[PDB]
Amino acid sequence: KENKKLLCRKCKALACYTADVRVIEESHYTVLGDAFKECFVSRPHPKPKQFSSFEKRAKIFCARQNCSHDWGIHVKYKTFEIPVIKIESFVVEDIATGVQTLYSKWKDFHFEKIPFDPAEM
Amino acid sequence: KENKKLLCRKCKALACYTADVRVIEESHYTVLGDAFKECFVSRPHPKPKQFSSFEKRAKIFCARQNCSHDWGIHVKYKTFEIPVIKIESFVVEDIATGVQTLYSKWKDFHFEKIPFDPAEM
RNA sequence: GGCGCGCGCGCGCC
RNA sequence: GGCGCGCGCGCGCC
Ligand SMILES: [Zn+2]
Ligand SMILES: [Zn+2]
Repeated sequence: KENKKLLCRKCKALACYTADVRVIEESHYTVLGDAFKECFVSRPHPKPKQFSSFEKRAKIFCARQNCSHDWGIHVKYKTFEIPVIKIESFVVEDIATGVQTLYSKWKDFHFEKIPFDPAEM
Repeated sequence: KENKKLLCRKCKALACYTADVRVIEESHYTVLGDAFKECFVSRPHPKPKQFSSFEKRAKIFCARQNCSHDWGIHVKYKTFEIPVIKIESFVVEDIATGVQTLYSKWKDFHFEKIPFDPAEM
């Protein structure tokens, strides 16, 4: 499907394109590349936890000046440390139309969901 | 689906039975008979209104003096002056067992919902 | 995160 | 009464 842009629900800054998105265990979403790294800052999770395949360690936020909108978490997965985002904190913008959409749950946003991959990393 | 007793949620007093209840226009619950009239007291309605075919004429409360728990309102439905109750002010007691259930909305409470019938007065 | 839920206050309509 | 919604707090498992 059409590649799309995820912008902070709050400031509207560009976070990533679904192109760089990956799915884990069909329900957890993360973003590839250092580029996405410069886009958020993480911070010690007040109530870390271990569930399924992760150790929820940090809480992440939009890395821009006066927004710091909670974008989700940062976790240890296998031997990787990675961000796991929640579609609710972003706005999906269609590239060829500008149309924007607010999703609350990932199941509702139907785009090409490529499973997370070790090889790539 | 059996006959249950309705009890004032706050003081536990007997208000009425489910066999006496009747549903007006699928959303409002009144009570037939004199017994139920010996159970509540009416008082001026703080801010009368007028929704659909009803007109708020008063607030009704549990009769037991030391209780006075709000049970709902009293309205004019067509040519009738009748009490309209909200299950949330009551405790539904199963007659055989004593088992009591707290509901906040009438839709969640499943029993034989006999419709208001003018013939019955 | 994902899933589900509880609570507090605010608003509108019939 | 009944229904729809907004904002914010918290809980559980996995
Ligand atoms: Zn932002
Ligand atoms: Zn009472």
